Amino acid sequence: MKRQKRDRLERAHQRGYQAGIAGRSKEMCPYQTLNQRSQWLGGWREAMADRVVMA
Amino acid sequence: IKVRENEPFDVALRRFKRSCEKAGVLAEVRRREFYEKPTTERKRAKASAVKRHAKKLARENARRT
Amino acid sequence: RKQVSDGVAHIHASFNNTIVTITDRQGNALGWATAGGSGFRGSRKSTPFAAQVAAERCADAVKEYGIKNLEVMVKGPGPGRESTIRALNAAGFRITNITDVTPIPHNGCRPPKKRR
Amino acid sequence: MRHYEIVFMVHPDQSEQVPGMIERYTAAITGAEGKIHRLEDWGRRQLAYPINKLHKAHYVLMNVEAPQEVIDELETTFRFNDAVIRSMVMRTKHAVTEAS
Amino acid sequence: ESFAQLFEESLKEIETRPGSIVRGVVVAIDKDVVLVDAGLKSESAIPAEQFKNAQGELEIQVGDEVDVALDAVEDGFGETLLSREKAKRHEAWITLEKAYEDAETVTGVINGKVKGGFTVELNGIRAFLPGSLVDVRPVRDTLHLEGKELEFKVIKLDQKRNNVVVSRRAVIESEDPWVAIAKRYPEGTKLTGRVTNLTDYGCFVEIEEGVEGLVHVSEMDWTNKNIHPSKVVNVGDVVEVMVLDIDEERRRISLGLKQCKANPWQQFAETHNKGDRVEGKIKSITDFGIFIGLDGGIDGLVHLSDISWNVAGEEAVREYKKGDEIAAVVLQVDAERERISLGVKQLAEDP
Amino acid sequence: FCRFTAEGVQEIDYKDIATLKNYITESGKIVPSRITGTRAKYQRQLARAIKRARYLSLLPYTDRH
RNA sequence: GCUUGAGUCUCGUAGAGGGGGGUAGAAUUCCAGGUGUAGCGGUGAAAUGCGUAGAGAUCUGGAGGAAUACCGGUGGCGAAGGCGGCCCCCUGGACGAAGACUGACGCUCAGGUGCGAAAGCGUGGGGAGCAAACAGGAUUAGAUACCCUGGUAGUCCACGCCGUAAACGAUGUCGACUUGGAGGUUGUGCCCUUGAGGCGUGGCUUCCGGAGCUAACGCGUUAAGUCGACCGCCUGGGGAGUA
Repeated sequence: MKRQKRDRLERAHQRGYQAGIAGRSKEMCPYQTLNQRSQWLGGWREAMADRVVMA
Repeated sequence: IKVRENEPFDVALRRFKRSCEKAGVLAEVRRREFYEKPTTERKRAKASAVKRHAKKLARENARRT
Repeated sequence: RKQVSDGVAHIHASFNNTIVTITDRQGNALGWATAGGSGFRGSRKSTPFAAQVAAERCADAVKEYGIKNLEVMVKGPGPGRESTIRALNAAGFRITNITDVTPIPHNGCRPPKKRR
Repeated sequence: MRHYEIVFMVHPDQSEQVPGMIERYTAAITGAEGKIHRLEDWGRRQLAYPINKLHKAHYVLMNVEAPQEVIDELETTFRFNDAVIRSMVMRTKHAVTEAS
Repeated sequence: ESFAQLFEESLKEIETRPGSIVRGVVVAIDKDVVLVDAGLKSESAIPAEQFKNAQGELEIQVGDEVDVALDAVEDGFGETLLSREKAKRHEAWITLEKAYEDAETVTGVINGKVKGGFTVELNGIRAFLPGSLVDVRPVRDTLHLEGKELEFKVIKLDQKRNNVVVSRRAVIESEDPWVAIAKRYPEGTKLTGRVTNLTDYGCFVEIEEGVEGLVHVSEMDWTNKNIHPSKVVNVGDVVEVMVLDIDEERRRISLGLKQCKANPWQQFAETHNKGDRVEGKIKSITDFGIFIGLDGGIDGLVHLSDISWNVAGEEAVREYKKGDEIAAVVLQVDAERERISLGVKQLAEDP
Repeated sequence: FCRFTAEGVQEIDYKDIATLKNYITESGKIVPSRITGTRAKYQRQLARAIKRARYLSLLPYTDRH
């Protein structure tokens, strides 16, 4: 029973990456703080390219 | 599309303009005549455009952060 | 075998397969290799890696024509289409220019209805 | 009367008959009480895309004022000629001067 | 009566829209907010950074008067655009006097060309000019004592977009943006541009006479994704930017900003990358195959588990070094592409 | 943005390809009025001029001819 | 009698409004030829299918049909249905500025007449692509289905018929009056067009909201607010828009 994994910083990354790949071209389900919204959108734009490379 | 230039070249410019207009019109035209839902999808797209613009505009008050 | 100098590398890059046809300037083929014939089968054809192995297995078996430099035409909105030209920068060729010959009709014939 | 803005392109290696062609065509218009307002020949220039496996056509701009039956007979004579590739007749309303 | 009507047209007569009439008296100072009252609706929330002069500290106490600017009214609550731009008009007037004077004499000191014209700075502000303007002839101020004192003799100004190249040393010697968009083009012409609004993907620096630039989020710094541009640069500030791309159709000049501390990273690869220089560096997070010392200005991932001692595989760096400690580590490799320096720790005295 | 046809007193002729090539892209496609910022009337006159110049081969349809 | 309602005339203005004719480019398919050889195609995976009789790819030429990328705009025009390449011919309507003219010539309208998406029917052509029916392969416990491979009517044109649609704004037409804001489009007037400028003025249109209304949702000067004229329609659900 221990402490949270990668304290929302690069978990905010992979939430934006999974949400980037599975459609959701909103870019309008992020966090609201800056240090987590910045890389929710960072994972989103890193997921658009990984959508172009596949189907 | 058409990229030819001097020795640093060949990838970024091309995947940019290629990727945008190519993947747009081919991913559109690849099936589905539809005849009816470009009307619905443009109507929903542009109603979502004005709802996003006014929604962010009146959402520019405060957020208690 | 003909001792050609330059060639034109057509890359058909559909969804389910990539085939790579290296021809000459004239437009008649010298050698081709596909993403299906490189051991990858079915769904595995539809990857960029099978396109890369296809561009390798074309870029040799066009060695006997002695091509130093080639253009690259790419047709098709597929999952290859960029790994297969990284695999032609890396295969020992000089890329003259890269074009796009993806056929965009000024809408003519009717597409199929396919999905539900 | 009606105004027209005829631009017709000419097959290139038959372009020495063009000063004859202009004289026959504006002679045909002038033989029916019609004015003329422009004569601008642009010479042999480069086609943007090959028309019948062929580049570099010779363009003639006329921009005449003439009646309808004369302009119709004129357009049929642009049809039934292998020297003329892509004629064009255009709108009415107050014919004009130097363009390029 | 008509006292008030006359009073109104009087007060119309004794104010104007731009930052022209030096009228706002500074009626409260608190770091970091100045505030005036130039006879408008409310009181400006002024930054402190429109009012400190050339070395960082404030210059104006209570009662002091600078005009601000106008033509923008009510964003919810408040009044102005900043008085610092005010200042720009004054600079323009002096430049006009020189052009008007036939010449303008001040001091111009121009060390180098970001984009082909030495940079000249007048008083607080620094401006960029085209390459010829810095020197009258082919003299070149690179051999001159650094940041030398002359004046500026004007060579060239662009009259719409504000770029002015001025004449150092040699005292004796005396529709519209988009057709010819080839001036700042050619690959990397550096520009000095004020940022306007940072749209959480971008920063929107745009200065050169009615254009739009982005510098979006990917460059901006030497970290990619976690950056959030509001933290990293500014709001309303003139910066280092150059074109990197101009698209003729679609009208999107895509500028950049990483063309800076990129050089620092290169120096780190070199400076200490000459051979096998030793470095005193602090580890930050040990990730089971290394220790990740990251001292020396953003140089990223470093020492691997393979050296660490004179035993190879069994070591598990958390057991052997520390958390957050400055160590011996020397360079052993800088890879120019793919941004991997690979330091080591086995270079010590045990065998 | 600005409408250059509104800055003039023009009514768009199809023969000044020096101006019309500022409004085709390098793939032959007509550029939108949200990009160029022309007025809608001169946008319609612009589109008819582009298509007419394409018919007289003063402009290309695509870049694959 | 009168001119405000209505209508006519002189200038323009924009528009996928309609009918007929012609023409252009890209693409799909096929045919002939060249190079070349082991796969292609397809899926969530597969197989049916096509290919050593030379396919798929690539190039040259030709034929034929259909639709008109970009512009494309909660843009435009039309009574509604609806109408998108470009050009010509014939033709309807709307709008505005300044005047002149007629003098209530107006509104609505049961019956009637006309127009009326798609499917379909008849006659004659045409047939690229797509695609009911149909065949086959899958999937499934079954699969007369969704998925795949093919594929005929039909989709197209000319002339007739049918006369229905979630024919929808689920809102009959005409007229008057009643706080605002942000836009789009289209004219026009004045002034410093001296600068994409400022102040008004008409038409059509999109959204948000005020009072008021409504069972609420919501409507809100283009009303579902306040009224007037005329018409159509409703009277529990099923049986039944059936006999």
